[PDB]
Amino acid sequence: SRYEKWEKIKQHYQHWSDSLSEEGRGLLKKLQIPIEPKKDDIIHSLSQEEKELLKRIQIDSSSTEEKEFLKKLQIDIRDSLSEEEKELLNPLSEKEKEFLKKLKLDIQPYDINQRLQDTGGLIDSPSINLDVRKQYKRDIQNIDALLHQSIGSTLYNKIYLYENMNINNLTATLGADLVDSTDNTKINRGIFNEFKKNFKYSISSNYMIVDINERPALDNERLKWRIQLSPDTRAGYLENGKLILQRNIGLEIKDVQIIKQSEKEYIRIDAKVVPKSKIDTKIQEAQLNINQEWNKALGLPKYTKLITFNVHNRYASNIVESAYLILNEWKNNIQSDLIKKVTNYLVDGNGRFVFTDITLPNIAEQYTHQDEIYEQVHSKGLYVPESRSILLHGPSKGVELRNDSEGFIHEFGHAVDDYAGYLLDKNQSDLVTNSKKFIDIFKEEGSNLTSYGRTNEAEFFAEAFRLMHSTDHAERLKVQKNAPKTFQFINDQIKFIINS
Ligand SMILES: COCc1cccc(S(=O)(=O)N(CC(C)C)[C@@H](C(=O)NO)C(C)C)c1
Ligand SMILES: [Zn+2]
Repeated sequence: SRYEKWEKIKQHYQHWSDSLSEEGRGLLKKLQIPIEPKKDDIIHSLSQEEKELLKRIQIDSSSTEEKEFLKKLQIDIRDSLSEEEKELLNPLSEKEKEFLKKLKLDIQPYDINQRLQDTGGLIDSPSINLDVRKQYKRDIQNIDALLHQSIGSTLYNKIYLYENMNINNLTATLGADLVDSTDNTKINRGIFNEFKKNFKYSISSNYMIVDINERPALDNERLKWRIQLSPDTRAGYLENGKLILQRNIGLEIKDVQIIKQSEKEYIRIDAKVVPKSKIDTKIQEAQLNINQEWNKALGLPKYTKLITFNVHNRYASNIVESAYLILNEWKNNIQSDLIKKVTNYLVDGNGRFVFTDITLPNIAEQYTHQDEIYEQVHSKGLYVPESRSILLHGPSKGVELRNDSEGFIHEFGHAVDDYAGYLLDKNQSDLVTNSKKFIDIFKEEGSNLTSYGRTNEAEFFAEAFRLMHSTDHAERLKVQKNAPKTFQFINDQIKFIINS
C-alpha cells in the first residue's frame, strides 16, 4: 500500500523530524527551493546604456535558463514601450559579450544541489565568488550533519524509492532523439539499446530528492528511476511523501527497460545504492586501462597520464564509454603521424584529454589558468593552450555539431593550430592562426564554412579542420571548394608538422 508505506517511513524518521531546529528546516527548504535572483535588483543595478544594450541584444548568440532568465530579464525591461516596438524587436558585439561575461556572475541563483552537481562535490573550485563559495560549504556541511539517520536494516529491502527525470539532464545529445519523431508516445528502440548498453553505474554527488510513492510523469519526464537503498544509506523525511538522500552515493544499474504507463512509453531505470568508492574504483580502473591502450598505440611511455576521467554525476559510466568511442573515431579519421606528433607535444606540456560530467569552469585544466570567473567558459568542449588540454563535457548539448566525436576532432584542430605556430617559432610560441597570412585568409573565406566558424580565426581553423576530416565525403569537398585557401593552408601545416 502506498499510504501505508508512506506512514511507515515517516514514523521511522518521526523523532528525527521533530528534533529539527528552525535553522535545520529552513536549510532543508532552501535546498529544495533554490533562491532565485531578484530581477528587479539586477535591472536597477545597470546603467541605462546597459539597459538599452540588454534591451535589444540577441541573447542566444553566446545555460538555456540563463538565456531564459536574461530574456525574462529583457522582457521585464521591455514592458514599458510600444507594442509595435516589441513586435519589431522580436555573433555578438565584443562590447556585448564582454558585458554578458560580467553579467553572468550576478544572475546565479543560490542552488546547493546545482553547486554540487556542477562541481561534482569539489566545492572549493574557484568558479564562484569566494564568500558565496564559503556559504555553500557551510550549508552543505550542515546538511551532512542533519542527514545522520540511516534507512535501517529493516526497511531497506522492503521499499522502493522513485525519481522522475528529464533525459537531457543525463545527456542532451541523446535526449534530442530518444523520443520517436513520428510518435512522441514511443521510445526509439535504436537509441535505447545503446543507452542501455553503456549504463552500468551512476553517481550522485548532490542530495537526491526521491518520492516514496511513484509520481506520474510530467511533460519531459520520460525517465522513471526505481531505487533500492542500502541498509546504512543516510536519509531524511520531507513533507508530502519524499526522502532526501545523503550526497556522494553510488548506484549500480540493475535493469533498464521500456515500460508502458497510460499508453505512453517511458524508460524505467532500476538501480541499487552501493558505496561510491566501489564505483570510483571501476572508473579509476577504466582510466588506467584506456591510458595503457593509448600509450602503446601512440608510442608513449607506459605510465603516461594523458586521458582523465573527471566523472562525478548520474550518467557516469557513459562518459567513460564515450571516451573510448570518441578516441577511436579520432584515430580513424586523422593520420597517425599527425596524431602522434601533436599528442607528444601536448604531453610535453603535461596536457590531458579530460572527459567529464562536471562543468568546465570547475576543471583544473582551465581554472588554474583562468582566475577571472568572467573569463571562465562552460561549453561542450574546449582547448586550453596554457595547459595543452582538451576538455569535453558529456552532458551538455553542443552548437551545430552532431556527436561528440566531431567535437573532439574540432578541439584537436585547436591543438594542431597551437603546434603549427610553435614549430614556426619555438621561442614566441603563438597560434598559427595569429599569423598574418591566415588572418587575411580568414578575412576572405571566413564566412564560407559553418556559422560558428565565423567567430574568429582560431574557430574558423578548427571548424575547417573538422570538416576536412569528416566521414562524410561531401563535407570534405565543401571545404576544398568553398574555402580553397583555408583548405590548402591546413594541409600545409599538416605536412609541416609531420615532417618535423
Ligand atoms: C555534441 O558536441 C558538440 C560540441 C563538441 C565540442 C565543443 C562544442 S562547443 O562548445 O559548442 N564549441 C563550438 C563547437 C562548434 C566546436 C566550443 C569550441 O569552439 N571549442 O573549441 C565553443 C562554444 C567554445 C560542441
Ligand atoms: Zn573551438
